[PDB]
Amino acid sequence: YEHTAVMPNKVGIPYKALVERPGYAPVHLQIQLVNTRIIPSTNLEYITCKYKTKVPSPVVKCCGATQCTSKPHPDYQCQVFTGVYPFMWGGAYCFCDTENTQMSEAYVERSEECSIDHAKAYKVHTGTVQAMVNITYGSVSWRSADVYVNGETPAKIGDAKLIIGPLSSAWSPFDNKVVVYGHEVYNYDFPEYGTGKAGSFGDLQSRTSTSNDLYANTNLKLQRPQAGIVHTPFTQAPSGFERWKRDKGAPLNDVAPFGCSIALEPLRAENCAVGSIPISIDIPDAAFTRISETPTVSDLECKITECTYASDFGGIATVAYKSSKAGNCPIHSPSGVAVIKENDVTLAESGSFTFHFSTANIHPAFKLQVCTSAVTCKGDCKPPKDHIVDYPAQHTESFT
Amino acid sequence: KAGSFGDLQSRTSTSNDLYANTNLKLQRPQAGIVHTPFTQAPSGFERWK
Amino acid sequence: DLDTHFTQYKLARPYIADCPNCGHSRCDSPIAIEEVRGDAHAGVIRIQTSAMFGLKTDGVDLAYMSFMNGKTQKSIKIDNLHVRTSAPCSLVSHHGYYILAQCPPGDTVTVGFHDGPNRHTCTVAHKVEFRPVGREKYRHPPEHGVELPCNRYTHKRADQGHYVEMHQPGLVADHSLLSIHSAKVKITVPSGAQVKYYCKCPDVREGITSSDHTTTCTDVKQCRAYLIDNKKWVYNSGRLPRGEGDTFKGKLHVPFVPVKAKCIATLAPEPLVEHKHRTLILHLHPDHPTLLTTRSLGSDANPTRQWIERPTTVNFTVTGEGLEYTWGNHPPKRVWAQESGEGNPHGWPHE
Amino acid sequence: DLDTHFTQYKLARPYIADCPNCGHSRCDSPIAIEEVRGDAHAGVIRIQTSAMFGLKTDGVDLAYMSFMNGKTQKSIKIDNLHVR
Repeated sequence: YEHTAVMPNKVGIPYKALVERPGYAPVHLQIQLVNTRIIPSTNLEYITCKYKTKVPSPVVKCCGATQCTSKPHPDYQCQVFTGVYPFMWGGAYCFCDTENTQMSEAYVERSEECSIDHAKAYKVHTGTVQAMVNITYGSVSWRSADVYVNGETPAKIGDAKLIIGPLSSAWSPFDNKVVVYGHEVYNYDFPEYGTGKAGSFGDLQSRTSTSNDLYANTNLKLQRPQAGIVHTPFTQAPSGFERWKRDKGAPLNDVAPFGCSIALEPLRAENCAVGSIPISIDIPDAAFTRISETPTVSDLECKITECTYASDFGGIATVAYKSSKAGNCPIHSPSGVAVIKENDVTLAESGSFTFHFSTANIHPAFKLQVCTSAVTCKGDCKPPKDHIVDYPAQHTESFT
Repeated sequence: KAGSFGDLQSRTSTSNDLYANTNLKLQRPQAGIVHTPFTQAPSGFERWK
Repeated sequence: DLDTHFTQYKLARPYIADCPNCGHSRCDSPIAIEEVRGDAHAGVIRIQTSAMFGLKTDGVDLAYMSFMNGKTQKSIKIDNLHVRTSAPCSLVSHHGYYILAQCPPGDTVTVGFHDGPNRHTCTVAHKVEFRPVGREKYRHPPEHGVELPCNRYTHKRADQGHYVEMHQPGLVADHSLLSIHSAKVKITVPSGAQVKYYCKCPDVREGITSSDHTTTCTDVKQCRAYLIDNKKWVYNSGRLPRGEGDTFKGKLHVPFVPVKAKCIATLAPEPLVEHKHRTLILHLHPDHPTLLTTRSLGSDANPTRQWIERPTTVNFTVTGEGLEYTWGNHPPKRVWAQESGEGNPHGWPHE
Repeated sequence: DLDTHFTQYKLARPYIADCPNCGHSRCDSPIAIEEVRGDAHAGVIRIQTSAMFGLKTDGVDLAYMSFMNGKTQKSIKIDNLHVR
């Protein structure tokens, strides 16, 4: 009636679970969970990206004490130098020849790369967003729609109002502080905007890439030009964004737990490959098939006629069904112990009818819950040739 | 005998036939370029001394 | 060419700036490289010369060459120009004071034309990099392997996508600026600019002004040789101070923003995704540092870091729901569990 | 500069080709390099351009340079070449 299911989240590949119904005959309920994501409520703390010491023209005052005044920026790095005096075609820009003081100023301003294919910080609160789930069933075939995976009322789509998780598969492979960057997404601690560090991540901390404000502890040190003429060297410590290809904070699309892989995303971890999701469903009693409309199928025997061990659904097994009525019969292994791909297998009195499956067990000692009659479809299957391809459809996963 | 002696195995000098398990691996000539890059294991006349 | 961003382009004057390594490890020249941008993951660098090649003051051609000899242009053919890094570049486009050029990687930038009273070239150190988008570590990508989504700068011009403040250019040395008005030292404009002129002697020195002028103190070295631009803008530099008082707004885009393109890109010679029973053995054959890493698809994270630039069968114990394997910034593999052994029967006489 | 073995020269035309690497953004050069024979223990290199320099289609001189512009030759001097 209410379809409990330990039933992981794998790619999208079709894989089944089974509604053990007791008042009426069991009906399958393929819970194929395509993905899950988390999307906690968030706040953009600062974009990061490799710096550019893009000088916004020096405030100089070669007369007496040189001044540094920021113009549409919070800070300006400015360092006085003497022993140099400006010549660039002769004359001087300096306006005292009684004080030969030279104010070199250079501030960091966001790179153009900050806009695009960039690190982007977040303070990540509490998950609130759905999980995409296919449900095929033995009274409706397929629907692949998003239904909540956390408490705020899961939607009813198909013959199944289905409560997923909470947050099982993509629990949140994110940390509190998260940077997300193209390929490698980093669940990595760093301090909020205003106090960052050059060698650590968040050397540049601009509130937005476009915005003309940041905090630039990039360890920008101007050096004294020589030979009696001005220039402005930028000496800067290794970037907190060139790390992401060298130093690692955890490159989450290559180190994620929960089977999920990651991209530039608003704190989603798409396309999981584990979940062991405890999905619990309210399927109406009507959607079930009766234990009179479908026989009690007992006095059956199942034997493989060519099982396939793999997530490959070429596994078959005749079952010499013995009906006490006779009719249709939705089937699936009890909530994954193998994945069965025949929605319904026909049952007649003393007949035999093959169904299709794929083994989620090494050998097919999987029960097949033939609408009030379990049966082991024992034998042996095709080679395990495969273990280099996607995320399985051999639900019951913990070894398959 | 790739990456050792007999990576090249010619039974005639100035060869027109040989047996060359040299670990010859072609790669993509990216950006619409027509060329053949050859990635090959070192030979019995590139080291083994 | 395009005048759809005559904001920078038209309203750009040749800018003069000191060279720090030249002909005595110092010379006077217009050129002097600020804002070298090897920040793309590609092969192309956006550069600012101080000199404003591009047009002249008109609208036509990025293939002219206007540098400063004097405070005046020298609007000639771009054929005496040599942009180079540590080796000759191939120009992509110039717009404003900014040139985009596909350059080999290089520690320095080396520009030069003999059109001055001297060698008149300029060199400076400025950091250029290209590297893989995530994973892998390379500098400049190989000529072989996969192409994949790098940052790279445009093949075109007059763009926008980011903007750096270019709010008031000002004072630079050049005594053509500070000529003499037959007694007193006289500010001049490039092509028209609002110059907030003054000298050490008391005067107004703030305001949006070409009402600030001081003649009271006389000498080119006691006065502010300016081109306070606001309609002849140049990119702001360390060798381009601004007037001490308020900015004249002039935030201006970059028309050479990083866009996606197919770079010749990074991927070291092919991997082999091998498998045995609950294990990805991975015979690998790279010629370059490829960040291999894997992720056991269970609720285990299984991080990995290992540079593979050495041909190696490595192993990652695939958990019971698969592993994924991320061979550089070349596309992710994914692998289910169950076991294999590469097509080994596990039993097969049917029941 | 003279041409005697018309085995290669006459019974050939320059064949257009695309350089393997010529910066990030390649130049198309019909003098694309295959078969480097620089494995001399001296320092001297024989190179194969895809271009058939030599003759134009005439009888004399390796002093010309016939590379491909179009499907057609471009038979000019060889002295603009610089191996380095």
